[PDB]
Formats: sequence, structure tokens, C-alpha cells
Amino acid sequence: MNAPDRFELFLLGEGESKLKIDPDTKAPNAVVITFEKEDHTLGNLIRAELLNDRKVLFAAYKVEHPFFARFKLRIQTTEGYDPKDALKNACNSIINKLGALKTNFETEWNLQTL
Amino acid sequence: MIVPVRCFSCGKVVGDKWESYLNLLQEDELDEGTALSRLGLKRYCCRRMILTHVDLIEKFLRYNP
Amino acid sequence: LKYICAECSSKLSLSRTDAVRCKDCGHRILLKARTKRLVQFEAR
Amino acid sequence: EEGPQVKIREASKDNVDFILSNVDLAMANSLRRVMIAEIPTLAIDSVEVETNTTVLADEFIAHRLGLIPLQSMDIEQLEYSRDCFCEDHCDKCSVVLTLQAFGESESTTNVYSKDLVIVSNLMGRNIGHPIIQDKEGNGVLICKLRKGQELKLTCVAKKGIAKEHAKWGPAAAIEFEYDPWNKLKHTDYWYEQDSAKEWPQSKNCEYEDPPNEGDPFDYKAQADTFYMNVESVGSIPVDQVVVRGIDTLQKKVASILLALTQMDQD
Ligand SMILES: [Zn+2]
Ligand SMILES: [Zn+2]
Ligand SMILES: [Zn+2]
Repeated sequence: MNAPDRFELFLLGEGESKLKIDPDTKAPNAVVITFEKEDHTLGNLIRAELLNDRKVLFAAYKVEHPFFARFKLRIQTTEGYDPKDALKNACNSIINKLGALKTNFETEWNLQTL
Repeated sequence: MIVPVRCFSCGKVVGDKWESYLNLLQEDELDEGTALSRLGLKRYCCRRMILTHVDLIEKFLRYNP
Repeated sequence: LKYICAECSSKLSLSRTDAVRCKDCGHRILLKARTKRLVQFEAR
Repeated sequence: EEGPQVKIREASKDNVDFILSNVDLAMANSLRRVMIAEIPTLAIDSVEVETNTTVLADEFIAHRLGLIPLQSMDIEQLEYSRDCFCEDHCDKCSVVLTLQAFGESESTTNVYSKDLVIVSNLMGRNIGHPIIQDKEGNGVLICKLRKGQELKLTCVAKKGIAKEHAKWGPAAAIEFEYDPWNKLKHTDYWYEQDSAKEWPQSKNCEYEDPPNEGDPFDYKAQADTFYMNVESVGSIPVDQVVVRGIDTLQKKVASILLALTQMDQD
């Protein structure tokens, strides 16, 4: 009756952009990025992959409300390091690990029976 | 009513397992636990899904209209 | 329009100024037939 | 290869029991989530009921029709109905299959999933065919007809994500367990007398070395070894479930990366 459509969990609305980059006003050289139509599946992974980068001071994601499929990711890096590059490096690292995992699983599957 | 097509909890297909369950019960004269075990229902949620079910459609088919 | 009986399989087409009862039956319980304009269902 | 490792312990048509090595917890969890909800699948989305003199209600039948496992092998070369430039649905996005059953014999006439007949043009793509892992070869029991009861309807199946409805769920239960000895101490065991005798011992204990009481707690250890068992429903093979899970996660990361590439526009 008042329940929202299901596709509003992954389909972007009217004018809604996928990422919203905002200059964090708290601490210098920090940023808060709004991910639309995404959940913990992406947030937790990216945040955990940002903490691997030792040039990243702060990195934390949160879902302000379970009703809506969106989450905010705050990133703070050292001076001389634009956080977008940290996000990009994190993402590419994720993609590489996943690709390697796919190749490995395939090669391991090609050796099985039944 | 009729046997639920898939298990609520996980999502395993248990709609094709009803008649086979009945056969394992009356034809092979097994108990419910072993019958459920043979049908590949290891988790107790699906095991529940079949064991707990009551086929009411057989009583519904008793009407002529 | 057309109507079908309750306790027997028939297919009466008696419109207004007719009503009850049925054709070769004896009971007055009459149900109405399903619409020709089909309705869709979201299998969810 | 060079990164994360896989060790297939058991392998069959329905299940894959393997060990994930050299991976972060969040990646294993995310992989599990994607495998559960974010993998594309073909299932009945629309039902057009012509005649229905069965016991079950219309949408009652439509519902369990929706849950029927359909072939989703070449689902990737099928398209979302919301993307296709057609009116409502076509052959490039949807698979239409009819159902015509009628009570014949005096005995109860069963209506299975095998009675579904593909009508729309598949044009080569392996898709739409209802999965039958049944021994007799019948499949999912859809309905039951009496002597003169008829069920005639038409199903339109569309590509969907399990995040939108659990009917598009390619997998069922995914087993997931790390550190069978609680050496990371992520769990404080509840007990009445003894902590070890009360709590059952996991199978996956066979693949790791027990802790020595002479050894202190390892506070600098993380989670590397994971024990997973992925079970498919039939719509998509297990190996393809985990692989397309991986590729889906990868693709939706690449979409964020691409978005970052796009936000540099004036
Ligand atoms: Zn279950
Ligand atoms: Zn009559
Ligand atoms: Zn189309």
C-alpha cells in the first residue's frame, strides 16, 4: 500500500547520480561520498580495501537508514594524496583480486569429477 | 492447500519432492526422518517445509462445482 | 448476459426479465460467468 | 595464480564445497551476498489467466508459477524488459510459455512444471526450459485437477535480480565458516560447565591446527581461510553461480570506477 517499489533498490531514480562527492567540513583533506542504490555488499568491501592503503588515515561507511538503498563513505588521506585516487586504487585492487579468484576457481573446477 | 514450491528459509525447491516423500513413506514403509533424509533435505528448514505440510487440496477436490 | 448453475454443470444465457431458475434442474442458485477480458498477474 | 586461492573439496551438479584462501573477510561476505541476491535469472514475471476452474486461486497459482526454476544459462545474452525498446515484452527480453491442463481421467489429474510449453522464439539461446531434477521426470507439482476442472494460462518470463524477488534466486543455502577453532576469538562461547564438551566440533576442524594452551593469544592474526559450500537451485550451475557472482561484484565495482571516471567532466 505504502511500500516502495522493489527496483528502487538498484535502479537509479530521476536525476539521482550514482556517486555524490562532498567536501567534508570537519577535518581537512577529507571527503564524504554518497553511494546510491548500493548496500553493505559494496560498502564493506571498499571500506575494508581502503584500510589496506597505508596512506589512508580514515575510512568508514554507514547506511543511515535500511529503508533506503544508499550508503555514505567517508575517506581521509594524507596531504598530497587525493582521496579519489585512494578509492580508485581500492576499486582496481578489488577487481584484480576478483579476477584472479575467478581464474583460480576455474582452473580448480577443471580438475574435478561428478 | 498444496505443497509449497520452494522452502521459505533458504529457497530450495521442495515442490517436486512431495509425491516422492509419500512413496518413501507408504511404499518403502520408512519413517518420516529417513524419507526426508533420502530426498536430500539435510537442513531442518526444508525438512520442516515437507514434514510440517498438510495437503488440504485433496479435501478441496472432493467438491463437484 | 449468461450465467451458470451452482449444483450442476450448465450454461444458461437468460438475461433480464428471466432470472431463476435453471434449465432441467430445479434449484435457484445461479452464479455468473468469468469475464472474457483477461487479467494479468504479477507472479510475485 | 598470484592472489586468492581456491581448493575444491567436493564437487557435484548441485553443490560446491571449497576453501577460499588468502582473502579479506569483507570480500568473502560480499561474494556471498552477490551470490545470494545479485545474480540475474529468468523466471515467470507475468501470468495471463484465461480459464481457471481449479481449487487454487488465480494469483495463488501465479505465485508458485513465479517460483518455478527456469533455465538461465544464456541469460546474459537476454535483456531486461526495462531496457528493451519494445512494447511491453518481446523475444529479445522475455520468454513466453503456455500452460494448458484439463481433468481427463476419474483419478486426480496432476499439473506439473513439465506441462509448461515454450512458445516464444528462443532463437538459439538456451533459456526458458523448466528445470527438472525429479526422478520420474515430472518436476515441480503446480496444481491438481478433478474430473472436469480446467487450467489454461500463459506465462511471460523476464530477466530479474533476486534482490527484487526471491524467485530469481540462483542459489539456496550458502554454507560459510571461518576459523573453526575460535583462535581469532570473534565469539565468546556460552556454557554451563565445560566450553568444549558442550559445543559440537566442526568438520572444518580437520583442515586446521588446534591451539596449544602453552601458546598465548595471537592478537595480530586476521581471517584468511574460509570454508564455503554453495548450493544451486538448478537454474544456473554451481560453478557458474560462483563465477557469475564474482563477475557481478567485479562489474558493479567497475561501474563505480566508471562513475568516478565520469565525474571528471566539466
Ligand atoms: Zn530451507
Ligand atoms: Zn441446474
Ligand atoms: Zn523486449
